[PDB]
Amino acid sequence: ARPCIPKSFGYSSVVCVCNATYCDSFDPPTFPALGTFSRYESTRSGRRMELSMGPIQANHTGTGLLLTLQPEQKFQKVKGFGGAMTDAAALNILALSPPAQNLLLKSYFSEEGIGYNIIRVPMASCDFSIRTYTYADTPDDFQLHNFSLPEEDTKLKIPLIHRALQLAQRPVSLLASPWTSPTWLKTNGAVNGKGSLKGQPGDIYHQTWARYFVKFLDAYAEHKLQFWAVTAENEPSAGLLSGYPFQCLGFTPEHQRDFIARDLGPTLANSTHHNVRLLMLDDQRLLLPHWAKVVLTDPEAAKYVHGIAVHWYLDFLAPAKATLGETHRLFPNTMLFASEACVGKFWEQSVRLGSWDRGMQYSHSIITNLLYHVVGWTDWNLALNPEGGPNWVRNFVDSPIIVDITKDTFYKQPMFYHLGHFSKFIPEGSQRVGLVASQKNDLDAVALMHPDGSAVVVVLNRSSKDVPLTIKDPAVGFLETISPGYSIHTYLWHRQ
Amino acid sequence: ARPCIPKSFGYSSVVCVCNATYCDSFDPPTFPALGTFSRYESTRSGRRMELSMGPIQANHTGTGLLLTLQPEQKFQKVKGFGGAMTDAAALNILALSPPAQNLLLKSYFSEEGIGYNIIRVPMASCDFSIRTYTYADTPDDFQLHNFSLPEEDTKLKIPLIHRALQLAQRPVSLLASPWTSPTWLKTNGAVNGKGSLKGQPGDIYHQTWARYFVKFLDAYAEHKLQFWAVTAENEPSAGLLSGYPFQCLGFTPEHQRDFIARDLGPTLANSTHHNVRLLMLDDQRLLLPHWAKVVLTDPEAAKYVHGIAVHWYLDPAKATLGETHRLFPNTMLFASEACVWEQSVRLGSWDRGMQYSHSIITNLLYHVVGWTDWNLALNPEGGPNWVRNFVDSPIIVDITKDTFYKQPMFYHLGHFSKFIPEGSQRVGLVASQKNDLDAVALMHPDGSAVVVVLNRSSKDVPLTIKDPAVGFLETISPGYSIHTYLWHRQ
Ligand SMILES: *[C@@H]1O[C@H](CO)[C@@H](O[C@@H]2O[C@H](CO)[C@@H](O)[C@H](O)[C@H]2NC(C)=O)[C@H](O)[C@H]1NC(C)=O
Ligand SMILES: *[C@@H]1O[C@H](CO)[C@@H](O[C@@H]2O[C@H](CO)[C@@H](O)[C@H](O)[C@H]2NC(C)=O)[C@H](O)[C@H]1NC(C)=O
Ligand SMILES: *[C@@H]1O[C@H](CO)[C@@H](O)[C@H](O)[C@H]1NC(C)=O
Repeated sequence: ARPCIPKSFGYSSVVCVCNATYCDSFDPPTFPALGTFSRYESTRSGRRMELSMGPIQANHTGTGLLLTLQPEQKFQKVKGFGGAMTDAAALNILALSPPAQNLLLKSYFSEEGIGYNIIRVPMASCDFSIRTYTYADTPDDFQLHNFSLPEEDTKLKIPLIHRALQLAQRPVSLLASPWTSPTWLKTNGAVNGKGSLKGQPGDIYHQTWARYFVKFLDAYAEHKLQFWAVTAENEPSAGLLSGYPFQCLGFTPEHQRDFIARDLGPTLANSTHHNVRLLMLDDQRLLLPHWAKVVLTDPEAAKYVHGIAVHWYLDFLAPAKATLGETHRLFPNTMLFASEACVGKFWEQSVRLGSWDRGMQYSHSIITNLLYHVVGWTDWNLALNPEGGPNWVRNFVDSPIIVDITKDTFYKQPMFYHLGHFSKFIPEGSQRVGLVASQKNDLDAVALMHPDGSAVVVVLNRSSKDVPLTIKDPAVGFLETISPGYSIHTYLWHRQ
Repeated sequence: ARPCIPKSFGYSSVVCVCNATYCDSFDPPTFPALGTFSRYESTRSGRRMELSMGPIQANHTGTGLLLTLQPEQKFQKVKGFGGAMTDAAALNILALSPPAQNLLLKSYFSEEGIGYNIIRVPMASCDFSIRTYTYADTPDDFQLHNFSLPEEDTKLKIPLIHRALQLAQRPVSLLASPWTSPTWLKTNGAVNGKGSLKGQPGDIYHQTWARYFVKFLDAYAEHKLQFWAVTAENEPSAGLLSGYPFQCLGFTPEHQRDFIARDLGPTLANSTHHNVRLLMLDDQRLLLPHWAKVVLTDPEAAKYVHGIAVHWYLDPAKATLGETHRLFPNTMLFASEACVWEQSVRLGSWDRGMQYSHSIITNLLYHVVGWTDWNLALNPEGGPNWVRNFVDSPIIVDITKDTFYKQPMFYHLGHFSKFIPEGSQRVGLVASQKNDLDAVALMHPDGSAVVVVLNRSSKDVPLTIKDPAVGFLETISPGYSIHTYLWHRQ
């Protein structure tokens, strides 16, 4: 294990500096006897996933907030955590020298880093691309004889995905999402703007677009990569907006329903890739529950939909209970998955190196999602440059890893450690369980049980004040602790 | 009546061009004869509040969309419509030659224009200012002995407000809102950024800030202007945000509750300005209903609060506005600020016009009694604005050409403001089938009917409106149109 080398860039906290020969890392996981807990702590003052152990005791000395584990109250099982292998992320990673590349990929994907087990893969170009291609730009090729993967896939994304999977001990799930079709399949003949598929569900355009998903899965399978899931379209609502500035494809909820029922579901079902799951929406949660009602009340569509993918950036427009909570209530057997998280307030830089606030927004998001049935998370770009790019629209935003190619250096932002407090300690198949607060409080907290029955609890303090805290496990006893101002803690313990 | 002079700037629709000697206007208002209806139409294709009249028919057959009036299903009474006399708006208006100024003010405030009866007045500087003053910038002036109105009030805002009221036949209501206090009343000692009043409600900082409201009202009254209402603060949630880029003053809901209960309510009530109403929140409706519950469940605060002011951000009404009305049905909701990748000003944008009328209809369907635009006029950059926070406005002034452009937004607003007088009551309007149209119905004080219909689709929609007192209005909603229908009921 090597500790964080901190650097300040004038924001509220530090980044951790990594280069070709040095990156902060953990020892292999090692858990103590019954009656002992492990605690990982990150603070604005600069602690970075620092490990301590202490006792779980029969006597309760705390007189403040008590959080009681309720392991018999069982909620959703976790699919996992990860991020997006965009053209931009791949270009940034591959501009580092190979030993620095390896330390960046280990940070995300190794047991000595934060244990990502999901990668989101754009199907061809998006805003985080240096140009505007699809896999079939040759027109009137309805059988897609001329479908092919460019350099962005075969040189940048695919090789990095292989390397991520080699580093990971956990099985990694790949999730694919398209931004645009070939422009010759669109009403507007453009990669962006207001435009849908030509014609109507079932026709040659819709069948060709469904066939494009299979050709994509075929091409990645030729490179020994298989997908867990695909989404029906990235942000289908974007392609209904006049002037939408980057790659999109517009679907009303009704057009998505009929595309899935008539074309995408049947085409995937008749392929060698019939085991690949299909997620719907892949868009802002303010569109719920309406979008879920329109698609999932049609059995011919609902039979092909595994889950509902949500994006975070317009979360402040619509509360979790009215969107995620009501959707679960109406469709309790259709999982919710967060497929795109994003941060970067119109008066701030795209990238703020060492922003504690942006880190707290990530952990607060993850806890709210877990409290409203969400089973997984994919962050957006795995890495960007210090401008938040490259992006062909200049739609610059923040990322948990910032690469400075000119110094063969990468910086791990507070966002990286806020994500890791979840991703490292919540493996696939973990189940959220009850955690009861004894009184009103300012903390964000969530409890889960590992597949082996061991406990994990995350506690976020977004306040400036230290909060004395007891955690009770009815089977073990009392963990007496403190949640410092501007801190995040992950607690782990055996229950027998 | 003079028709629109259209000009394209290459976007979806046209502006109407006005100058020192020409501006589009209406003939004095008339009412359609009993048994007939009036229709005013604006289209993307270029029609601007064009008047036609049709017969009300005794019978109707067919499968087509029917909207039925429910005159006995009564909802909110309307306070009115208008916009904001910012420093930026007044500076732009007064840079035109005097005759062009008069045609601009007539466009908004005349019965021959669109009949505005609201003006929102910033208390000192905001982002739509060219500098960052307050009325009391002398440090630690707790007695406000150096309170004074600068030239932005005495030379720009106040003279234009007097001229607006002179042109309006309808009584105009003035609404006042502060962005920042003096910096010496603030924890951060700056006009912008994260910062709230120093100390605690009841103390000398909070009493001084409340007496600043009375000094403002006193100074405007010395200029023979009286206010209908003040808000407790513009966007109090903004001053809770680090780096907030322009004038702000942070309040949590609890701080707003306690400032109103301890300081602003009693101070206003003990003044010669006790008839002035107080609106709370003056912020994004996503803060409802929580903010309303915090303030209005305290009787010590509730007894001072007439209304809840909401801001729109145009670019879920039931859960915010609807739930608030349900909890607090005797506390009016009022939309006090609305504005619209793309460039700040898009001359001739039909899309931005449709955002305005869609907003007003959604608001009217959820208990809102009034709708206040932001800047009455900006320049073609969307300024001036000291932080470059440029936005669009229904009227764009081209000082170099002594010209102003009436945007589609102006006509989308006018389809409501011109035809919905103060005291109009929203009534029920039921669709016979699901449809892409936005519609709302109201009754004028005098009993007559008004219906606005907006079509945000490309498809013409045949439709009938049924009023059981008179019969059937057979009409069409063309794609990318807005219509206002008027008829007498007896
Ligand atoms: C990569 O980062 C590491 C750690 O910051 C740097 O290693 C340090 O090098 C200095 C001076 O060159 C030594 O005296 C320190 O003891 C080193 N720390 C450790 C733990 O080794 C290394 O210099 C960096 N590489 C480059 C090219 O700057
Ligand atoms: C103010 O605008 C009006 C209306 O466009 C201009 O008056 C028109 O001028 C044109 C071109 O000279 C004539 O052909 C029209 O017949 C005029 N219409 C009317 C009703 O007069 C006027 O020239 C503009 N003033 C300035 C200073 O540009
Ligand atoms: C404050 O008021 C005093 C007394 O009326 C006056 O002499 C002085 O000029 C004022 N200060 C400012 C900055 O206007």
